[PDB]
Amino acid sequence: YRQLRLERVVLVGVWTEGSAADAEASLAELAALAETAGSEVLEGLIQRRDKPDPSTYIGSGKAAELREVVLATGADTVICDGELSPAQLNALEKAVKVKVIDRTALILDIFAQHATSREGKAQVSLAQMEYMLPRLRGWGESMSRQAGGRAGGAGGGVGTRGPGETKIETDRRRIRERMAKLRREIRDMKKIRDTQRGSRRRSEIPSVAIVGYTNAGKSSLLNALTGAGVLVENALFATLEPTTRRGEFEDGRPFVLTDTVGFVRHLPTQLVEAFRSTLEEVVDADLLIHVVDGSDVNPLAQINAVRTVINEVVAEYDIAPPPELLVVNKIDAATGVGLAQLRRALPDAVFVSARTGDGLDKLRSRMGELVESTDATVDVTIPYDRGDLVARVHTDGHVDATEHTDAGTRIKARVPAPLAATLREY
Amino acid sequence: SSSRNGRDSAAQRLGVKRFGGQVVKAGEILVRQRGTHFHPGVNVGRGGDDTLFALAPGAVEFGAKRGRKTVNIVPVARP
RNA sequence: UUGCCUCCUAAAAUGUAACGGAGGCGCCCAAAGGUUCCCUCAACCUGGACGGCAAUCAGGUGUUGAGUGUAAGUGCACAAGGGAGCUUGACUGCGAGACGGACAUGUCGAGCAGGGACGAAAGUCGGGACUAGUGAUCCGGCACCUCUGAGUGGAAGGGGUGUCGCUCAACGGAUAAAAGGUACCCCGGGGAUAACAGGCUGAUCUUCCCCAAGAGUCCAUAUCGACGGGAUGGUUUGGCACCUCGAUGUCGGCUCGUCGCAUCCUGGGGCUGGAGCAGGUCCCAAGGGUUGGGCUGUUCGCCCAUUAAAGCGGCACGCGAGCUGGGUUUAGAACGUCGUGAGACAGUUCGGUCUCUAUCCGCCGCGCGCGUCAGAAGCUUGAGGAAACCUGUCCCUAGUACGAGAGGACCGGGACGGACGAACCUCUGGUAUACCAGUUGUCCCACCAGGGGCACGGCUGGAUAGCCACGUUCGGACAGGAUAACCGCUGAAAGCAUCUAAGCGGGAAACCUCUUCCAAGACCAGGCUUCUCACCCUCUAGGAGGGAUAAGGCCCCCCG
RNA sequence: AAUUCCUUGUCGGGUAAGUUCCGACCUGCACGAAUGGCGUAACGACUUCUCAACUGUCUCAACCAUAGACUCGGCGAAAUUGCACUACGAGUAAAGAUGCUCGUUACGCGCGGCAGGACGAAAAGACCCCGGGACCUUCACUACAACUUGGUAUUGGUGC
RNA sequence: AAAACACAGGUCCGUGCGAAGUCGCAAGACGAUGUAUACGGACUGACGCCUGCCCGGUGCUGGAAGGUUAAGAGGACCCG
RNA sequence: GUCAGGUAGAGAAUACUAAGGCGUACGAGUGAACUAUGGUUAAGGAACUCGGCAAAAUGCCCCCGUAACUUCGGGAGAAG
RNA sequence: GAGUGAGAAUGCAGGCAUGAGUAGCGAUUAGGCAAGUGAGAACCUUGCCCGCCGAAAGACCAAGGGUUCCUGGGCCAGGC
RNA sequence: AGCGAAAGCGAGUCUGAAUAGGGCGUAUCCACACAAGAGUGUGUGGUGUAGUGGUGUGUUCUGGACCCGAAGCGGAGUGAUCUACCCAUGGCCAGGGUGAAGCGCGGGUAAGACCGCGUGGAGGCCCGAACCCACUUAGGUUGAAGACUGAGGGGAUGAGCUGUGGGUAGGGGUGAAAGGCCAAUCAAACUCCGUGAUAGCUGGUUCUCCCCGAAAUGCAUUUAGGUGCAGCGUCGCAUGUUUCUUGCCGGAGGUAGAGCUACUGGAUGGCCGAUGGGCCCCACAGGGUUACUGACGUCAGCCAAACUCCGAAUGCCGGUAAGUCCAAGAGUGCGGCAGUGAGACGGCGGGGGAUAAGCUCCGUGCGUCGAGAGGGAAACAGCCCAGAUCGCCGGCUAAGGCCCCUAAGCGUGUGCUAAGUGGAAAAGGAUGUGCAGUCGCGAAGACAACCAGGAGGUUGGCUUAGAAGCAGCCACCCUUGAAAGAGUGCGUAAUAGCUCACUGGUCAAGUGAUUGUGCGCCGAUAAUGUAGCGGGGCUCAAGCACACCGCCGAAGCCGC
Repeated sequence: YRQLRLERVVLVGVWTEGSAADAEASLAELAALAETAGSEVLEGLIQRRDKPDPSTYIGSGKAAELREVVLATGADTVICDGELSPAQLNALEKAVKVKVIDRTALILDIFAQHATSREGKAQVSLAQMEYMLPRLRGWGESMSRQAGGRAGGAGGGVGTRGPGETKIETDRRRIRERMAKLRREIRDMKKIRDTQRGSRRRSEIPSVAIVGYTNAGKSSLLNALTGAGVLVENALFATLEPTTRRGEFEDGRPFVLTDTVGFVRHLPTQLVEAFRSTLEEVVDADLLIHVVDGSDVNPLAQINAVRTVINEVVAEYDIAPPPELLVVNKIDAATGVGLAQLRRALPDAVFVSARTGDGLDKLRSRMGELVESTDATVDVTIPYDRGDLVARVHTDGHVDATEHTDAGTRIKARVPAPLAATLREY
Repeated sequence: SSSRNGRDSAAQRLGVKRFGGQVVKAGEILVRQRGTHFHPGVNVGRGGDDTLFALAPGAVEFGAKRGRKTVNIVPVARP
């Protein structure tokens, strides 16, 4: 990918759904995304439009005022709060004579610049190749000044000229072959991703997947609960790959905490099909931890966006994760006084600051009931000579305290079914 | 989409023309320069274009006054 | 972009290109010129009413960092830098010498006279500190002339001196006066110059590798390997234009293949987060195979079924003197867009002649002559090649090992199969142009009956042979040896250890045999046997030239 | 959409599969009402698809008769030709070698066939470019035709 | 060989009669031995529902009160 | 341009034939490959293919019956 | 004093080579036999069979060609 | 007899106020003098002035202008027998189907409308011959045919086809319009004529010998493949070392290099560090802690084509001395005559590029080819040696070679090589050897090995499911100093085992790490067939490094 000069940006949108408050929230979200990507928001405006214009996405008068304001502000970058077409952007650029992009372009740029591993780097690269695929003919610069780019001649018999297919068709063929190879690669690495956790889910153990829109967890909850410090940030879309740890109850059974990358509303429908890591992880997860901010202007918007994405993937993959418990964190920030408004209709709203915080005792005590569904529930009496009667009765996972007796000891705890099925004797 | 440069000026033939220990006639253009990079010594005058030209026959020599390099024309002293 | 000026590029004289790097000019000054004289800034401290830190004035500290009308460079503090008085040399006639120089241009000039200016009185001034601020020639304007005046006198007109008229800016300025289309195209040229391919480089691309931050429920290396770095191949996009424009026919498809392994399966190994089954990686391994269709010309790709697979690539993006022409890529036509329009689309849609008797090599067979040391024949070895090499399902082993269980083996055998190839016609089936039969029309055999010629053998139902596949039989091996990956034994160098340095070994569809075929033109021209093995004339005996000859072969003849 | 580059727009039909096709939604790059807009019965050697039968188009090809081809006899050309008792691999070369270097292979001469090459034959490349043309277009220049206005001779006379 | 052309049906423009248009330097001719229900030119192309707005620019038609404008009447001044 | 027979045929098409005219001008063999023309083909019937290109199939006369649509004519020889 | 020197201009005219004794010998009718002329016969003649056309490959005209029509002689040229 | 434009003058004249500067002639020279020597002038007396007409040669002017070659322009005419349309007059369209108006009957409705009933045989009607076209397909595609045939195909009573005879004729015709056709050609026909059109373009240009011998550069160009001039070549005329090389001497440079406290810029870390913010008392009085920021300074260390306090080597200009001096066949000036004005590669400094390209543009008294043979390079223009007058059956040599091809050595000695490296190659790793130094131990037998050594409170640590030497943890001042540590790593979840920082008796030299000295390994890896020494072969060197001996080696030198 290619990164150019930033920090001089304008924002254009059309408010065709929701209310003025929602349009403003979308504008603010775009502003925050641009800020994180490394831009300085100068002016962002929304037009009350039923549907975007098929020429400039804004309209003639809107484009005029945008030209005026951008010329006065000395910026050269425009950002549309949506998914514009090559036709839209061609006019939107011819009207201003400065670079133009949209929110999906911004998100692909930030993903590309935040990518950590070759895996995600290739995923994001494929996303941007497939977004730029339509602009072969749509690339007016590629298909302009091209008089005589090929052999515009014919004849009966010997021609000797070998553009047997239109130059544009050859370009389409080559880019299609490149994209096919990349798709084959991203499908191939499915097996690599699988074998990486192959050991996991073989020895069945509860898996709690931490889900949340972007800027919700940013691995902060992971670092706070498990105790393992990983890349945690207040910026957006910082955790680019998942990570599991050992955190659990006092019980020896591990509760593998599955990290999840953020999910921004209104995805560009290019990563939801490429970045399969988190999707597969939530598919195979046993419990779900839904992260929410208690000081946001509309937490319910993100809540339902996440719920919708989850339901879509669930119906797509033929699964059903019943356990779905939410948690309204970011209350220690004290930046939201709608705490009563949230609590009057949303239980399990424990409080943790944006980056730090505590008070997850109630969280854990309420979450355990949904994962501590073991079937052991077997007691036994070990005889005088314990000897080797310590292997899986004490040196195991979910092992509990018990009483003591002269004839060895009455172990009133629970022994795992697969580990110790019948080895014990009452 | 081009280059903004590509043109210069015909290089005027600057540079000292007659060197030390060289017989010179009266009026010969000793040195052509732009700044007074060679102040006019004795029997040598500075023209309009800051150039050095002899005034009397003889041979050219290069000398230095206080913080300046100049040219002089020593006579011939014919036998 | 086209002229001119400045620096670098530019390689310490000059000069020096690039569609190389940064900029300026097509001026402004009647004072910003000439001369006489005077003075020295930029910055800093001590004081403020502003006056900011900083507007003015003093003391200084301060030696060129300010400023030089205009870009930059060269110079200027001795001043070209700042201030002031007078003045107009911002002259006339010239001007030895010159620099630069294709030519035309351009630039400097001591010094003489006239009449000046400034200075005390020598002295300086023929514009601007220099380098750009401009345009030749022709043809005409304007003023002066002590030039000429088509017989004379004049006058007109001509001549000269001074000077004016061009973004002639494509700026050495072909006209005083000039824009486009050609896919209707034509002609002379070019591989000096493109599209296709070939060639060079490998930016781009493909396959990796190099230390490893982190991921991988702990753990960097079981598996990924970020940031960065080093390469291989030249199959993509590419860059150069080196052969080809007195033609190298261009994509896909079809036929045919040959080759590399960077291996899709099949075959051998190590690690695995390999309990078993399942699998995942990396090493060796190119012998064989690697499906059939819908879509679109499509290569690709998606989808439906399978199987082990439906591998990637080169060979002019293999193959058009082998084929089709789907669209590419002519002439027709229309839609949307651009052009006022001819026309264009680097958009879409319909339709649009695909030539050639194989000379040489090349390849598949076929022969004739000669050779393999008397002339022949029979049977063969085999130097060397060629052909082929695929594999699935199920039963037992064994519900056995393993695994609490779910599930479920390895190695072994046994049967049946998919594709491919060879052979054959006994079976099935196809074909059958003199077979048999039924039959339509017509004409003929005098005529009825019975027959024949023609009509695709007239048509129709059969049809032996031959040929053939849809049919039948068979092959893919078992076995030996040396190895690749890998696995071990004795063992010092290095009293130990070590798969290695000397050795011994196991080790795969790879390799050589084993299978089939060709094969002594295998010039090392082969081996074992059998057949007549004998004779005459000429040059003048030295080897030859003829003669009929032996076995045998051939010719012709009946033939397959 | 003969109009849509994105684009195989999205949904529903057709097949097991539909970048072609039909019905819809419409975000019409770049529909549009006499350069006519939307339908339209019949018609079309126009284009696109779908269905029944049909069949060697195909799985997958086989056999048979003719003109051929081939043998024989007769008559008897041509396009092409610098040459010749014209091999292959690796190369090197004007970068693709029968003709050059190293090696491998090959008895002399033909017959029938296959078409990889001899950058094979034919057409001094229609393509691209340079120069010359040609034809056509126009708010390129300069002219003319044609049309158009006035003066002027034909053309003269009485009044205000 | 077609979707292109033509086509019957439409609309507009011009033509008042040796009409316009066309051939022709001209004569003359076709137009037409016709006469606006005709002829010529332009576009569209049976038939049904219809052709929405705009005369800004260029064309076409027609104009009065004005401005520019060649040829000729003109005969001041100057000069030879 | 004029004659236009006989049979079946609706027919000047088609098949064979009347009179008439020709075997027309390189031939003889030969089951090579392969090409043109035909012919035939098991089982499936377009799976080849760009595309049913070609090839194949119905085809004639008489009876019934004949759709949406339609300008009321047609579609239509529908189809069966 | 020269029309003064060829090896080339895809040069020009004449004669010749290889390709080569190869292709080809001009359709969807087809010939055969006996005899004869002849020295020489597949193609000539006669006889006898078979086949082809028979809204013609028959018959008669126009234009077109112009002596080809027939009799008698010839086979150097032409009939592939 | 020349000067100016001219009048006009005259060896002077023009410019000119100028008897003063210049331009032009007084052919040219000799001697004399006078000022000067600023480049010499002025004069005086003598020599005195060479052009023109034929003629050849070489060029150039106008004519065709060395020859061939277009497309096309214009004048005059020929074409409508093909084809387009039209006009006059004839002809043709087999056969089978459909039923419109029209006409009379009835039901019908006051009456109409309509419904049928029979005749009717039209319609740019239907099927389909002749006929006219050419939609598909196969053939043909040096054909039978310069446009056809076999099969199918459309119309086939009309806008029909066709005969006969006429008209429309080239900037014109005609055109159901396709840039169609107009006699096999039509984006402007055909034949003659201008005409031998023109070509900045292609091709060709014929006998010999001798001498000399280029450039592909600069400038300008409606110019970039052309052309003028310049340079370079050649012949003549004159100068005759003035050329060139070397030495010495006098010179300016600002490049390479180098520096930044010497200017301008970028920037590596420290020192005091105000200047501002925090909090500061929230008073703006008022005191500074200050991870903040701390200028300018300062310590050290850098970098730059458009920075230079400095600054070379070459190069260059000049003076001088020699050298070559039977010749470099030098330089300079003037003519006769061109080509040249597409360069390429190699070394060097560069630009563009990715500091890639056999890439492109540059400078290089640098080279070669170009224009150049010979030997080495495998063949190979740009590489190395070397510039071919000819012959020789002579020799010595350069580069390169010396096992066979292939001429010369399987040379002599000292070492390395294990990889066939040699006889491709990177980042990286690495107990190979060749060889330098160096470490505490240390010929006490060092060290290894055999060795008695198996929980010290040793189940502590954080803790109690045990923390069971021992999951792991932050410490080992721990010894009759024996060779063991709250025992760490091999293992035990728990014991249990034994190594590890470590050992007495056996008593027999190594033990780590550098230079890695040069050589080695891999890394290493495309497709027709060894294919990365020419091959065979080579380590019993025929490989590598160093010494010495020789020999072959060309068209070079020498000998005749």
